[PDB]
Amino acid sequence: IYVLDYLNETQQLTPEIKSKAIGYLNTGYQRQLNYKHYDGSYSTFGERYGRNQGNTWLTAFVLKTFAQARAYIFIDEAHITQALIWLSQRQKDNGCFRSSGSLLNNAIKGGVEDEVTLSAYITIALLEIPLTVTHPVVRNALFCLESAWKTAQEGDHGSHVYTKALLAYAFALAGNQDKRKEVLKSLNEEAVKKDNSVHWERPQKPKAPVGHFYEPQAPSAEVEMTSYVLLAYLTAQPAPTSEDLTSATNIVKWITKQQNAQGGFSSTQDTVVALHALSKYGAATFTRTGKAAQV
Amino acid sequence: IYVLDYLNETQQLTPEIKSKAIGYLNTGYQRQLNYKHYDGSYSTFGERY
Amino acid sequence: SGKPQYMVLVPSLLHTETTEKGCVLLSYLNETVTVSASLESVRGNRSLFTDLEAENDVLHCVAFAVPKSSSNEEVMFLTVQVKGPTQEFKKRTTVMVKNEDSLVFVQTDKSIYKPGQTVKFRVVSMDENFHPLNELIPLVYIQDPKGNRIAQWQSFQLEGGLKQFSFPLSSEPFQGSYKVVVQKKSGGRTEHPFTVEEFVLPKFEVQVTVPKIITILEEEMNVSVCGLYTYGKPVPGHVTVSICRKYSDASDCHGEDSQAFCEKFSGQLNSHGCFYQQVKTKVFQLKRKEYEMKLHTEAQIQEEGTVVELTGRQSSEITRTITKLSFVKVDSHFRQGIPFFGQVRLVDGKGVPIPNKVIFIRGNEANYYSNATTDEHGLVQFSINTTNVMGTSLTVRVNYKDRSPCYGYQWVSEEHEEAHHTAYLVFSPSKSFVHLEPMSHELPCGHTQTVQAHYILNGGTLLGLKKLSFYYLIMAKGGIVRTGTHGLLVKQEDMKGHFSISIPVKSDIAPVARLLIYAVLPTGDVIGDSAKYDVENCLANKVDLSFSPSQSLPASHAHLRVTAAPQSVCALRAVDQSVLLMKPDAELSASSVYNLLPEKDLTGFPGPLNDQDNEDCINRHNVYINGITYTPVSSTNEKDMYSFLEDMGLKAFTNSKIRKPKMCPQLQQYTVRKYFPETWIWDLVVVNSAGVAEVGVTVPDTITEWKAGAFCLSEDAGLGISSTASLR
Amino acid sequence: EDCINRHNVYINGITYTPVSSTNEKDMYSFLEDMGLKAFTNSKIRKPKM
Ligand SMILES: *[C@@H]1O[C@H](CO)[C@@H](O[C@@H]2O[C@H](CO)[C@@H](O[C@@H]3O[C@H](CO[C@H]4O[C@H](CO)[C@@H](O)[C@H](O)[C@@H]4O)[C@@H](O)[C@H](O)[C@@H]3O)[C@H](O)[C@H]2NC(C)=O)[C@H](O)[C@H]1NC(C)=O
Ligand SMILES: *[C@@H]1O[C@H](CO)[C@@H](O[C@@H]2O[C@H](CO)[C@@H](O)[C@H](O)[C@H]2NC(C)=O)[C@H](O)[C@H]1NC(C)=O
Ligand SMILES: *[C@@H]1O[C@H](CO)[C@@H](O)[C@H](O)[C@H]1NC(C)=O
Ligand SMILES: *[C@@H]1O[C@H](CO)[C@@H](O)[C@H](O)[C@H]1NC(C)=O
Ligand SMILES: *[C@@H]1O[C@H](CO)[C@@H](O)[C@H](O)[C@H]1NC(C)=O
Ligand SMILES: *[C@@H]1O[C@H](CO)[C@@H](O)[C@H](O)[C@H]1NC(C)=O
Ligand SMILES: *[C@@H]1O[C@H](CO)[C@@H](O)[C@H](O)[C@H]1NC(C)=O
Repeated sequence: IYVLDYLNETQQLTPEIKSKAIGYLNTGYQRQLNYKHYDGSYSTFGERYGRNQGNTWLTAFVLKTFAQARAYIFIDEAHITQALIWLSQRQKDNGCFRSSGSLLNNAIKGGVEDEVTLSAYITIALLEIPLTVTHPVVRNALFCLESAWKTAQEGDHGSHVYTKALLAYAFALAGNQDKRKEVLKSLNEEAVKKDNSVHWERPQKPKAPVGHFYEPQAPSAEVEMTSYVLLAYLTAQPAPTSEDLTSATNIVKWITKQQNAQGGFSSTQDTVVALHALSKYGAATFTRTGKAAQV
Repeated sequence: IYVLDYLNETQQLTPEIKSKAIGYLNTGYQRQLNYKHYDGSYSTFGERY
Repeated sequence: SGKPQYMVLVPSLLHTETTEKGCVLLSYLNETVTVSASLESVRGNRSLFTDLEAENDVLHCVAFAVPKSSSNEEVMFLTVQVKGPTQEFKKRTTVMVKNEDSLVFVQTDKSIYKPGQTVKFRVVSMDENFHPLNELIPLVYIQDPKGNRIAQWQSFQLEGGLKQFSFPLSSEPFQGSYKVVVQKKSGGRTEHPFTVEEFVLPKFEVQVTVPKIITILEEEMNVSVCGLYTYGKPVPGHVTVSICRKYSDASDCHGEDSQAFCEKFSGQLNSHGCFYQQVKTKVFQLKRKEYEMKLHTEAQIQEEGTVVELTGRQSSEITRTITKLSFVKVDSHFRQGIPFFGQVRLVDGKGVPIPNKVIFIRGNEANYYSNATTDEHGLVQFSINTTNVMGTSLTVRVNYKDRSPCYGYQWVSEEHEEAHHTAYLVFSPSKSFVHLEPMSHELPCGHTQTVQAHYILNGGTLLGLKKLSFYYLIMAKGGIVRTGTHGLLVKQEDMKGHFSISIPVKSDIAPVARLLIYAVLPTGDVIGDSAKYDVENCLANKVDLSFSPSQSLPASHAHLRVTAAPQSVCALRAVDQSVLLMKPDAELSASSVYNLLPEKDLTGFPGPLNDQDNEDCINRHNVYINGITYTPVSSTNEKDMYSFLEDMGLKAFTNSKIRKPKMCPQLQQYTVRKYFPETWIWDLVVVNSAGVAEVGVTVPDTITEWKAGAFCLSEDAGLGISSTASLR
Repeated sequence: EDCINRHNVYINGITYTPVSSTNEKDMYSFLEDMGLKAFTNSKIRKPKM
């Protein structure tokens, strides 16, 4: 669905690839509907026995996929509202979204296992869902965000990539301008932009090594982090500026220098979020009909 | 689908029964697409031989 | 020094365009804080924001009024916000809705009509609150026998709480009964059948005796019948009463015999008097292998040659047990900090306790095994002292259960009815629990029960406070009606149970009756205990028929008088009970009204919404236990106060310890002026301040019983459904 | 003849939990690993309920 978004925004698309993609879209949708819950979650579940559970991060993913489904095709709003009540039920006494582990393989989850980070991602997903920045759910989320924010700022270390990326993303979509200029400053100080060389990472060795060879369970999120922050970077409701957008273009250059073109990547997370980036950046950088000009 | 035809021709129909019926329509369609043939038939078949 | 503890009895079903109730409370130090219950939609936003302010020991439980909503069905947040001076608290939920309807019944003029007649019919309109109801209806029609709308009237301004129209029937008899259906703006259809048939009455009917229940040890049965005719007149006649065994041994699927033994019984009845007959069972084969038992009767007459029939007891079925005993006062919950006790009623077979049957009280996993016997009522009041395991089964049986009275049963079974129960003690880690002793029996009305409930402070008070009070409840109607409280200062470490409560059952109370009482601790601990009470329908609004008796001077000035108010109207119905004698009635009662009630009990939760989840399990929980004993950290499954909430259907919000800290499992998992009959009167009526001063058209010599339907509707008070009465 | 049987799992407070066994040699063993015996009023054998 996100490459359908891509092509529908590129202005490149055909009705036949459209037809087949609709077929596969409906197929995936109905297959997912087979996997629906009694209560409205989604997981790898043995339900029809009352003592069973759902999943959190997976359910964030299914909710965003249903968002795109509504963006293209038919989908039941009762289901998304069921998902969101389940979200509300799944929060703590006063904290935010815990991590209810019932998954087969933890390779897919690109996170720091922290309830606050789960909460942040789901809640910015729900910020894409139409509601306020002051909803009780986003509000308690924002509480967790601010806590994480202080721990990361005045802490010298905050996982250095993941929590800070999702936090910049979240508080960026909250409505924060100059604080996100501040995280821009912090991150560009933690940068490896070179005058005559293109590359984007630190020495890549982790702090808590599992396996130590090939970095098991760690996708390394190389283009993924930069893509997240750039996604946050492009956005301004009335019109973004010239500095932010030209810097966005040049980092798009550096990241397409750092991405490949074989079609698909070694994972799904960095893939879908790079796809977000390419789609909306192409929609933004140009029109769809203005095609005649002599500069 | 034929009762959807029925109601769409009766002038009696609602968007919610419509919504659910579209859901079941797509469900039956995709389930049938699971049961498609190499050559283009349909049956209770042990194909891939 | 107590942290402010706050607790609310607030139902999780928010309605549309009506009024219901929920309660609240606080305690502990300081009460100069505002609270605010903001009912908001879970999707979108429907602002119904409740701000509240009060003090401690103040449960001001008031009926809220909900306006109509937007959609059909959805749940809705309710964030309650509690602002401590040292901390800040809030909590939200998902309050669910339910598409409601007005409530209805149609009052049938008759069930027999001839070609060319006109049906007369009434209706009902009402809501959960049984104040009378005025509403439009987009949909009305009687129905054909084939499924065809008949009698339509669109969005009509029912002003009287119920409209009655009529419909002219055909002079073309298309034979069969008929039906009506109705829906409101929302479009929920509901229907009311009504027999409409025709044939000459068999001018009398047979009235017969029979054993009620049948069981194993059975040799002879009884019959007795008396002659009848119009006005209750006697008759002689003759009978040939085939009464049969059925279900012959074959597969009997029409290739074989299906009729088993038939036994005909004849006799004669005197002119004035009755006649008796006796029958047996062995000739009918009370065999172990059979299907159900049908027991039908008949009577023929003299000097005209006519028969009348009755089909009785179509399944006089012998049990796979022999007794008919049961519990009377049996509980599912208790504590090891209380020796509970109860009563059991022994009855055998037909509904009879006979004394002198010694039995055995058998408490397994209680280490309690005592005997008793049958009093004249077969009642035994056991009692169990209890310092035993969490859950336990309970049974008291006459016949010894070493080997299953009939010796094993690796084949078909037959045993004494064994009254069995399994009760689970209440989780109370402090053991300072709240105990009540329900009086589970034939519940009366117009009373106030002295239920002795018991209050346990194990661990007592350490810093705490002296003044303490609790808040017991006087509720019914599937909602929230009335409440009270009790106040009792606390000693340091006394835990007496000697306490009784007054719980009146006078008025505005339905057959539904559950209460709660509870007690809070400033240590972050609160305790509550509810019980249900099998209240019968004692009327809330007075309605009581009283009529001009069997009375000469049969002129219309015969002033029946049912009780009603100065502020009401009433739906009056003169009717002869002829066809409704020929066949019995069909719940023509407020029983039908009460079972009509959707969600009459505020209990349960739909599938999709489940509960709000919390975090309590421990991360590293291994044995870690030494000293006098060494023990793991395994588990126990028992009831919670959270479970009491989910029981009651009400929600609540507190910063305290309620949800037990259940651990979390690993993933390693498994030329005469006669007048028209059967309606002297048909009209809604406005009661004066002295009931109904009546002048209804009356006639002599109608040798008939005349039900008087009169069902009144008070604005200041509510509905009214009277018992009718025969007129002569 | 010692016994500390409580019928319930019988642990109060934050958790409810049954009884269980240990795996460690005792002072009563510390004669067994000598091999000799004695007779005593002190409390040496583990409290096997
Ligand atoms: C179960 O329900 C029953 C209904 O009442 C109870 O039955 C009782 O059982 C006792 C058993 O002792 C009977 O006691 C009698 O005692 C006299 C005197 O015998 C003495 O010596 C004998 C032999 O050593 C000894 O067993 C007795 O305890 C006496 O010390 C005897 O002559 C009798 O045969 C009989 O043993 C009661 O009379 C009897 N009550 C009756 C029959 O109503 C029984 O109590 C219940 N279960 C319990 C708690 O035991
Ligand atoms: C959130 O609630 C507001 C307030 O109810 C909705 O705005 C409208 O407000 C009027 C009353 O002033 C209502 O009668 C309308 O039904 C509301 N809708 C319209 C016409 O805008 C607002 O729409 C709601 N937003 C949602 C549903 O998310
Ligand atoms: C494709 O792009 C057009 C604008 O060019 C947009 O209006 C349309 O909604 C898109 N198709 C989708 C999202 O289905
Ligand atoms: C339903 O009926 C309309 C005419 O009233 C028709 O034009 C339309 O195609 C029908 N809907 C279908 C076939 O999807
Ligand atoms: C809370 O209780 C303390 C006493 O323990 C009191 O001094 C304080 O005023 C209270 N808070 C408020 C807002 O009154
Ligand atoms: C039992 O049978 C006899 C004769 O049939 C009869 O007189 C008697 O009334 C019947 N009923 C009872 C309770 O005895
Ligand atoms: C119940 O019996 C036990 C002995 O088994 C006794 O200790 C306890 O006090 C009794 N309970 C009461 C209060 O009668």
